[PDB]
Amino acid sequence: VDRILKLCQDIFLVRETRELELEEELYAKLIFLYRSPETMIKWTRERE
Amino acid sequence: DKVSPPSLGFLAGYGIVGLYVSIVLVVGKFVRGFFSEISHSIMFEELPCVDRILKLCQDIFLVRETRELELEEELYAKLIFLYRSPETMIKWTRERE
Amino acid sequence: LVVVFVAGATRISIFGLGYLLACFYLLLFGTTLLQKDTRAQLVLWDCLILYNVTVIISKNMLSAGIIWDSICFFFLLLQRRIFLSHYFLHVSADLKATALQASRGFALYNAANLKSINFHRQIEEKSLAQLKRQMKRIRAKQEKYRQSQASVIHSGDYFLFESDSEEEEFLWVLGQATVDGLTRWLRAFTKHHRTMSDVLCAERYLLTQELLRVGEVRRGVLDQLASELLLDRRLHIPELEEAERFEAQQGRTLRLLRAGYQCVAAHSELLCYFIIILNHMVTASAASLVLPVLVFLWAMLTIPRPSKRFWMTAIVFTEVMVVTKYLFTDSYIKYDLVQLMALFFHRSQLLCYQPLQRFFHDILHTKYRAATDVYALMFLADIVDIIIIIFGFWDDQVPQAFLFMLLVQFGTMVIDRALYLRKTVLGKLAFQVVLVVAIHIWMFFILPMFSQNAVAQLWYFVKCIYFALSAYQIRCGYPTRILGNFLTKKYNHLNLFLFQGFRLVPFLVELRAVMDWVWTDTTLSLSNWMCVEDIY
Amino acid sequence: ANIFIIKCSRETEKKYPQPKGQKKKKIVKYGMGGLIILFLIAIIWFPLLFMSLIRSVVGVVNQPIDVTVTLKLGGYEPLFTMSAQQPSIVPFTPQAYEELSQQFDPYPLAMQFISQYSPEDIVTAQIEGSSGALWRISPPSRAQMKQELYNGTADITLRFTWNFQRDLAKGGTVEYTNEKHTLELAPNSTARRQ
Amino acid sequence: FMSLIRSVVGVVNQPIDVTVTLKLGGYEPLFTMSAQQPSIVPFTPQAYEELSQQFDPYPLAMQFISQYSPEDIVTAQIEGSSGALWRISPPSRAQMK
Repeated sequence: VDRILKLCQDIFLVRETRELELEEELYAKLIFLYRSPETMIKWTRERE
Repeated sequence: DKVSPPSLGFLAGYGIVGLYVSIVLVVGKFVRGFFSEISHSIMFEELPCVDRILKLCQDIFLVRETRELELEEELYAKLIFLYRSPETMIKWTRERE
Repeated sequence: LVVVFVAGATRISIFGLGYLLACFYLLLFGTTLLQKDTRAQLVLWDCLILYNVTVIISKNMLSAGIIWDSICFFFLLLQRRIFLSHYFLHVSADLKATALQASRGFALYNAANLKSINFHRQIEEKSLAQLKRQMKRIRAKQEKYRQSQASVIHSGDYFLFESDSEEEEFLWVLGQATVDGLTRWLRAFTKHHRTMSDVLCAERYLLTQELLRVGEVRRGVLDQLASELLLDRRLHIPELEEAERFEAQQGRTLRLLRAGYQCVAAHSELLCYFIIILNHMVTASAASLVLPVLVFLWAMLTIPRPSKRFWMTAIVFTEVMVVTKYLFTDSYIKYDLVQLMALFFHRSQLLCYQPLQRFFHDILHTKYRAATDVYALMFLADIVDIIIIIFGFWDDQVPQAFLFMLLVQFGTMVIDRALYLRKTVLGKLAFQVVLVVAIHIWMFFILPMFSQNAVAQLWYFVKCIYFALSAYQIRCGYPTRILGNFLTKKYNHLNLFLFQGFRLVPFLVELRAVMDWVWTDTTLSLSNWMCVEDIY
Repeated sequence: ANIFIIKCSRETEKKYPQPKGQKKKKIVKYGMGGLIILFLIAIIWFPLLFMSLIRSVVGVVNQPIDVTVTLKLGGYEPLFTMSAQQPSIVPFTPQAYEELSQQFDPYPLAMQFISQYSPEDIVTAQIEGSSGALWRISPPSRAQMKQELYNGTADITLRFTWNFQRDLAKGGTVEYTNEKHTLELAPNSTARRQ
Repeated sequence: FMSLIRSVVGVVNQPIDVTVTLKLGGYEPLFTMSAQQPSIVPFTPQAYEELSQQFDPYPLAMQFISQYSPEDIVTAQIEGSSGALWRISPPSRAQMK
């Protein structure tokens, strides 16, 4: 889940820095990621 | 010794707080029903543009009123297939310019 | 001194008043009394034993029950024998040494807190650089994606999802073990005062050994191994190594209680506040109500060190209170004397020293603090508070005031959370100064029989803890990264169990995410906030 | 109906487009968040109000409007009886509270018992020494009780029976409270000779 | 099952016992008597017409009389003479005298 958890920690960070448009464009990336199940498997692998 | 006017207490000191904690617990696991479980149904909940589904549903109502039944059950066929596959919702719910 | 006071206590005030004056004089000048000369020590001790053998025969002139007078008399003769003796002379030279070395220890404490302040300044600079790097990288990626986009929330596309890892990365051994772990924990708590005591003790020993004939230089001892450090690179006195080996030999519980005494000698102030609260907690209606308000006000607000003159006023007030309670008891006087003797213990162990409200109010806003934030302990103490109040329902007047108190408590908790989230400090100070006097005025109407009083006083004590932690937060003052999960910092299985616990208590997840969506600066909806914090 | 809700929430967007990244909804946050927090706090708290506001049934005092006392020696006939009412009953004054503080000094259980009740929970009934009637009894039964008290070589019981009755609109689901008390007299004893 | 528990209208309470006493002074109850349904007359509609008649110009009395059922008012009779004597201590008779 690391590539989602990084996105959410950055959503908290920009939420604390007040750069609002990257709040709502990381929220945009999150909503799109969850909405399409197929792009979750292309995005939640592991590395080696 | 003074006389209680109604003596309606109806229970002992121990074994009544149980009812209150049951009530709070049930209301709680009601109110976490839809305020902390809206994750699975995000896809259906949010669509940027719905016009190509809403036209399909208004036509389903129309053919439902004209009695041409086989286009009722083949627009219902198109609807069920559209909902079943999430991927074809993103290929179908864009906007135009 | 304590035995004399208790001899003055347990009997009727026919002549015992004089011994309160003794604890007025004796404890005030005790260090100086030891530091004067044998001639005047024996003069004043002879005066005191003369007044004792006066008052015994005076209590024979009424026309067994004098036991406290007899024991104190025995103690005075024993101390007089001590004070004659030529063995104590070098212990007196020890105390002469403790008169000299105070300013070096003051400068050492100054250097240690300067080291703390610049370690927290360096931590804050590193963390600000890290956060700036994060925002730089995020903005550069979002500019890249709008760049290859052009070649408002509901606009995402698959090309946002490139694999960009490019940028990121049998029982007695158990008993001995448990008591050795407990004394290791106490050593870990004591370590810094232990080191300070050790270095000062070594310096004192060296000075005293040198002080066989004369003593005239201070910087000449500062180089008998440069000005302002904390280093230890010097000689080795075999007497000190021998004492360290002797203490090292002990390994049983004696070391446990030794480290316990070193702990209660290190903090010293905490048990003063503890007993200042504990005297009010038991059988104190309105007498010790005017003292504790200003303990919070003066002590915990100005600077980390308690105010220069708060201690003197506190001790004089305690003595005045004990003397006033003589309109003519058993436990009351015993708790006021233990409070007094704790105050004088802390004053001796300290050994260092409308147009002015705005001055310290401004110094509260000069931003020299280490910026340590501990909200989770306020909120944990208030949750334990509400558990205690609600379980306290296990004549028929105190439940209505417990339940109005319950509602005010809920409101206060919500307001404190809101205050914590806008990063404001002055509002937290106003909330402090209102709530302390509100709860102390509420400490009238508990009683206009035993269980109710005990649970109400436990409630009072735990919100005294809450006020103390609130003043700690006023002192340290809101580090500029307060928005994170309180229980999430490291992914341990204990942490997972505690998080799944925290989402089990009713009405505590949705309240957190609603107060966060209302008071935090965000541009989403309420549902959007809920979705984000549940995905999280 | 869900696509209709979404389409309506899109069309109420299109008539009032919002600027990107800003307009952080200052008042509506306080509005909806205060509504939510007070709703949840009320759901938490009001259960102990309609839990508590049913327990305010402390009570009221029960001044006995009727006092009856009878001495019944033997089974032949009740010898003494009498009753009295609030005219011959004195509800206690705080002077009698100070008296009960005085009159029971060295007994701590009695001290706590006397200090337990209210001032107006103890009364003092008076009883006329003489009878209000005669000892109306069958002369056969009078002769039988006479011969029992003279020479009936067995024991004899006397029931002293106090009794009270309170009022009813004050509450209380029992009204005629009492208890007997027994004394035993020997065959040809001293009180038997009296 | 909200309503069919509320069908508890009531029934009439004809008093089977009537007792009346005149007690002058604390010395002795002078007059007493009781009676039962043999000496009680449950009212007849003739007494309903009488209560319609006997309380003409008082509207509160009119509504009070028209409130109850016919069979909710009775008329007890009492013997003028005593059923016993004034059995009393001659000391108490002298004191009341």
